[PDB]
Amino acid sequence: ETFDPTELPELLKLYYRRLFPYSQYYRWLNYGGVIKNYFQHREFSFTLKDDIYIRYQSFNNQSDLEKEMQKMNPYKIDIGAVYSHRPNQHNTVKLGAFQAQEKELVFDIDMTDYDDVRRCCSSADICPKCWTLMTMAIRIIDRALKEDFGFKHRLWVYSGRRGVHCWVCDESVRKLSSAVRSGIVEYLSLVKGGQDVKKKVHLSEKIHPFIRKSINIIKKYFEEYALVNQDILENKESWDKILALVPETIHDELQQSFQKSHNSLQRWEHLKKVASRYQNNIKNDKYGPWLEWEIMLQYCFPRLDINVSKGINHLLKSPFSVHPKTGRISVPIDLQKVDQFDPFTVPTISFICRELDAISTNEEEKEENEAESDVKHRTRDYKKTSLAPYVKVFEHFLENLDKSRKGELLKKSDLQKDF
Amino acid sequence: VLQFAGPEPMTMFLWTLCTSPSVLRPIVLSFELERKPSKIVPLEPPRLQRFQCGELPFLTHVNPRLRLSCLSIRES
Amino acid sequence: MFQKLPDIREVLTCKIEELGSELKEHYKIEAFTPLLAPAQEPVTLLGQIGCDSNGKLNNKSVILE
Amino acid sequence: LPKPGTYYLPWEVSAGQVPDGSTLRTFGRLCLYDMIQSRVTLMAQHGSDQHQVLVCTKLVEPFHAQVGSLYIVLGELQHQQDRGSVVKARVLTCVEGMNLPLLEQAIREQRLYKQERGGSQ
Amino acid sequence: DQRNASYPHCLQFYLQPPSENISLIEFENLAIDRVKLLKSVENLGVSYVKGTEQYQSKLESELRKLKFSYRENLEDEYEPRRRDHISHFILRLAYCQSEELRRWFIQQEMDLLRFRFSILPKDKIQDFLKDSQLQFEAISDEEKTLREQEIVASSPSLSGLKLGFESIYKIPFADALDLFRGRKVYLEDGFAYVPLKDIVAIILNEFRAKLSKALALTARSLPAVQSDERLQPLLNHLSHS
Amino acid sequence: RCEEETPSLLWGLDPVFLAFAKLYIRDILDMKESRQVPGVFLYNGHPIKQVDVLGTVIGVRERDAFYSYGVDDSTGVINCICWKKLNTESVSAAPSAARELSLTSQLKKLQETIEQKTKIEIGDTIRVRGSIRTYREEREIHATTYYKVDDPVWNIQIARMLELPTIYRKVYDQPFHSSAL
Repeated sequence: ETFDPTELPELLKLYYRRLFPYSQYYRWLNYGGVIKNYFQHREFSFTLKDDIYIRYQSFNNQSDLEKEMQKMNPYKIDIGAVYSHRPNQHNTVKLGAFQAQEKELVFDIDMTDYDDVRRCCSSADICPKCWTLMTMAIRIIDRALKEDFGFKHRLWVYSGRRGVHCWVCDESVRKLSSAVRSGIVEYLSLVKGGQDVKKKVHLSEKIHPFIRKSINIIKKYFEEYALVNQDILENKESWDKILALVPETIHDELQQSFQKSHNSLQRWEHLKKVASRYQNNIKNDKYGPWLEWEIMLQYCFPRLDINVSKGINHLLKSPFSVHPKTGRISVPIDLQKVDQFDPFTVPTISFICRELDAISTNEEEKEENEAESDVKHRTRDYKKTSLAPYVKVFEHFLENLDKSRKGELLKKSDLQKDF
Repeated sequence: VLQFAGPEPMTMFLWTLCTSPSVLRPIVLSFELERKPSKIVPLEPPRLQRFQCGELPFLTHVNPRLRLSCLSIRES
Repeated sequence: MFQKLPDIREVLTCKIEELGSELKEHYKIEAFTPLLAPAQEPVTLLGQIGCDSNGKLNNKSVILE
Repeated sequence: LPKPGTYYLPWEVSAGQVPDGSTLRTFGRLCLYDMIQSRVTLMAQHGSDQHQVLVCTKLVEPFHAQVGSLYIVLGELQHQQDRGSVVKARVLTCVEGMNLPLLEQAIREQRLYKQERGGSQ
Repeated sequence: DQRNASYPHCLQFYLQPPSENISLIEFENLAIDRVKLLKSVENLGVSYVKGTEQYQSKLESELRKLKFSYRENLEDEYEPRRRDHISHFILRLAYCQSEELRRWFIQQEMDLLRFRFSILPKDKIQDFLKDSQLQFEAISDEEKTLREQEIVASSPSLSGLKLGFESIYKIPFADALDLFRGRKVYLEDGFAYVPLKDIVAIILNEFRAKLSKALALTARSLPAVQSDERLQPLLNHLSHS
Repeated sequence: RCEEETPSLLWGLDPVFLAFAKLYIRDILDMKESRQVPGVFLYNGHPIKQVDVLGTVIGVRERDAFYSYGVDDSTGVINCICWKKLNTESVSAAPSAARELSLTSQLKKLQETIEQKTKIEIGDTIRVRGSIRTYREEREIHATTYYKVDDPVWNIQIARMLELPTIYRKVYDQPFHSSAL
């Protein structure tokens, strides 16, 4: 169905009144109350109707937050860092004593960093062929953050249109300074260079284990995504632009081989054979012995933004928001079934509102004479709609966080040797 | 002679002094009523003016002002 | 050849306080009323005898500090 | 806008007669300044007994601390698990030579007038 | 033997503050000498490339001229070490106003400590590490052979199966930032495995930077009490000389 | 019975109308606005038009045209807008005679004294005089004159706190004016 933006306010009001998961939100944003005044210092920033931007917002408890969202009905919601004072009273403190302290490490990935590599879509469009890029990016980043670094709790959130966010919400991660975050981002980058540079990957003779494992992960998806669907060797211009990253001494040979070749698979095999033959004649040459791996890295590796993670007072879109243009929901992504995740199947606000209307109509004859509180009504409303599995995933992540907190408390008690 | 209200470096200095917070200060005043007790002439009826607070002028009955005379002025 | 007023003030205060505490402990007194606190009942005060003028002490110009 | 800072005598704050989160303004004499943790301890002598007030000064540094001088602290009271109660100072001004009995008399007069005015409702 | 106990090593972490009484003239001279040494170190670092021979020779000449402690002699090194200690503390007091000054001071101090560490003998390195509060952990030979290929592939200044006759250290990933930044160390489940030379150099530099930053932040709360009529012209002149 | 307000024609007869009333900040926030004329409030029948407050600054906010302050009087917190006076057409100094040069130097000294007197930060003590206004469902004082009180011993605030109840009892808690007896 085609979304009509003129119907947005009513669906937004109904969604913020009945379906938004305030309880799970407050459970996540409080972290068990181990530290006094943690949620009271979290900074929000809403965008009202007709492009009104207000930041430095904070709330006292769950009920106040519910009332504020119900009254204002914001189009966008963002989460900031924890400060040393209540953000809404930031002028009652001597200047220089109001600084950000803690914020969960975040990541950002977007389509707009692949417009020069992909050809299936145009500009800012997505098709089931190009989502394999985000699948590979998710797998690479998750494996790196789980094995190389050792970050336990991770949340992957569909941005709504074209991207996926990563909320790393461990205990020691939140206290990291900006320098360590910049170091991490620099450690997790290979595609480096400006627009004017054609070859953006340079691999040395010695291969780092991280790069080797990323390459091993890429190889399982490269064939079907590139040669079959993308068809990056179909026309003259395709292999012409591919030829910009190969040694200059084999341009004519590769062109003749590609003219002899018929399909993309044959051209790829010919390129592999040519590179293997040339690797035996490499003697102090600019081009490394890994042309094929360099091409794969340039055409498949994810590109992160350093500005989003370097700052400690940055803002990002919160989970369970509403995209003002398409009208989807920033639904959490399950890692165990990342292959089956279909972006076009994400429920829209209009569809879930229609489902809520049908549920109410059924309840007019199925659930009658019940004087339940509004909390239970909203719980049933979001349980019976299409949003149930996503809140289930959120609950599983919250359970993991609670188990980690309980284990840390038990370890602290063991250290104190008091029970 | 300066008439700030009512029907040159020296002038500028006096004008600046007469409006600065160095003059408009709390004081302790020992005053004497200007109209001597012997004098007798009660003939004043209330007037009518047009104070305007909220961009909405209104009319009120106002009493004549109190006239005093100074005898001593001290700070505080 | 180096003196500062807070040091002298501290020395004088320490001397007065120590001597007053010893006297109170010996004489079994309950409490010392502050100098500036007015009351209608007899009170016990502690202080140092001084003169308000630069001249010699007399029975009409004694101030308790 | 922050909550107003009502007056409270030190022997009322130290006796736990103030609920959590209330904004209070008290007074006392400085004794210590632990620069490592930014903590200040004040006592006020009532009769023959000494009561203590702890003030966390993380929002007023840098600071010039004089030992033995009266201070007035305005902030919010917070109850802690082991450190008892600590006042998070917002404004900490130095006053020396204040006539304390006059201040207490004024405080009691203000409280009495407030009670009298509230007695008609 | 208070003399050698106070200053046993040329290298220091500047933990103990001085406790003796000195005249004003020596105070001013020490401050000026150390600020000149810092500026000379910065200029030498910018002009040349760190390392080489001319750079280190000029740095040694500059250190010798300003009667400071750079070498290791068994006789009469109390005075240079004492001057270095007192001058560094005075400069720390004078350089704790703004972020830019703190960053510049930390940079220069790190460079000077790196040079002084680079000119030290091996057993002296071990003794200096023991003297300070740092304690390191060395992995066993079984672990070393269990992860040889990954360490050699990372190549932290190791080429051609040079893992033998080396001790691999295990450190948290938040302390190896210099090597961790540009893929020069092998990371596994939150720990970094570093050979001896890189671990001592980089980890000592990073720990010194963190400690100096924390202590300068602590000393920032002090000058609110520096209302002394003396030392005020000196501090003002040195702030924006 | 709903107490009918005093007629708008007899308001000027009250002496309190033209005088800067000393009131608690809690009272300032609690008085009921008069229906006859907005901007003029009532307290026990007294038509109050201007106020006078003294307190501790707890927050400073600055815009392009006005300042903002929060005055705390140990009873409540209210805002105090302080407008910015435009310094257009500044007086040009000239190398006149010696007496005129001394006059210009004294004028510069007075200007510096005024600028020092009007400088306010967090934690100081401020005295604000002006008229009450309502803006976006918020009650605030549009200051006419204001300056920083130099109070190093806490005598002025003690005197104010001791004096306010007496003035309340003897003036404000009284029935009304005398309009044709």
